[PDB]
Amino acid sequence: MIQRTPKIQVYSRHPAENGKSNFLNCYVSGFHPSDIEVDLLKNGERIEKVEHSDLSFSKDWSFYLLYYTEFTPTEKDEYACRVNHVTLSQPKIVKWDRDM
Amino acid sequence: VMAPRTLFL
Amino acid sequence: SHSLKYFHTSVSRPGRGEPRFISVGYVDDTQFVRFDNDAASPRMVPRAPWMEQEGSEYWDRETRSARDTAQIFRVNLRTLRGYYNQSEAGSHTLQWMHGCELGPDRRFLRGYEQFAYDGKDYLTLNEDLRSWTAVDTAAQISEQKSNDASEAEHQRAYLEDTCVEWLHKYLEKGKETLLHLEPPKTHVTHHPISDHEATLRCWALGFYPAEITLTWQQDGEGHTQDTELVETRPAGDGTFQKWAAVVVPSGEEQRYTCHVQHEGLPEPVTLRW
Repeated sequence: MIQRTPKIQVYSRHPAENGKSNFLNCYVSGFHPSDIEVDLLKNGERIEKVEHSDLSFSKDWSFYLLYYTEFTPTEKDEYACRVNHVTLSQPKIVKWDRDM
Repeated sequence: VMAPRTLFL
Repeated sequence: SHSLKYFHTSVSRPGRGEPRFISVGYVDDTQFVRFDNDAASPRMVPRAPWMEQEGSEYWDRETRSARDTAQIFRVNLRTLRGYYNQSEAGSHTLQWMHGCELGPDRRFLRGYEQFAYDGKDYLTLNEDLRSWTAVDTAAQISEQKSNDASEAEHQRAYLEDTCVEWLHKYLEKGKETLLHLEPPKTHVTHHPISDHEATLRCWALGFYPAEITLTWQQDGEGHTQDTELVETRPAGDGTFQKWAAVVVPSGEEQRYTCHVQHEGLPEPVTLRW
């Protein structure tokens, strides 16, 4: 059976500006199977009421999903995405970098 | 619309 | 050029009974519908604004197609399980995608259809759309079952007549959006890495469609990027983003240009920083 590890990107909908409302995004793609858990975090805190797109996949059969939530970036607050998948020996955490 | 018929593999 | 594609996914669940079935439809890079036998309302439902003025006649039919596909796929997962001599304990995936594409003339250019088991090509529909071909050696009994039963014809009919016909109706319903080209907002960011180097990152934001291409070039031009390139990603508002980065010797920044190519720009924009 084939299995692909999920590529992960954490970023904001619109350019980050301290105090201005925005959207925190976590896009997972290139993975297989479709079973996958994704959490958006705030100072390690597990943000709740995060929504995601409908499960789809590309020509190579690997699935992709966009997870999101409304948020307000500060200079002090830290954000990240925590992803768990059958191909990860342990949950992977990638932190939001407003420069990427 | 989507294909109204599929295959029995 | 326009396309109407659907992506169907069925996942077995040894424990919790009936396997999950999901379907999503797209018009180019815009998702317009979806079906999920595991959500509040199994119904094919609207996922694009321009699809909320459709009646029961439409939703009931599509719902019927999605549900029928799901039942067949339930059966197909048991069948495929027998083919790979896989036990009843594990979870497996059956995928099916189909789509038609228009040429510039706005008429049928090509059609496609393929199945996959556990993330691998299983059965594919020939280019001329008149027969099938097992791509996985284990799919051979399906290829014959399918060619002998002459199943390609109903698929070819759908790909050439129905699919194309509706692709036209969809573009008309969502023209305000679907036909509008949104070029990217661009700029190059500077990120020093050390006192010797610094990364030059070229941005492309809020564009549509997704296809775009950013190319770094400096300039005694042997080759040659070696650029870090991230997978074009969705902004979440219908548009896309992307960027390409390189490492420049400090002070030598200005010898670098980032070429931006996309449909919505009258021509390619060049960025320097």
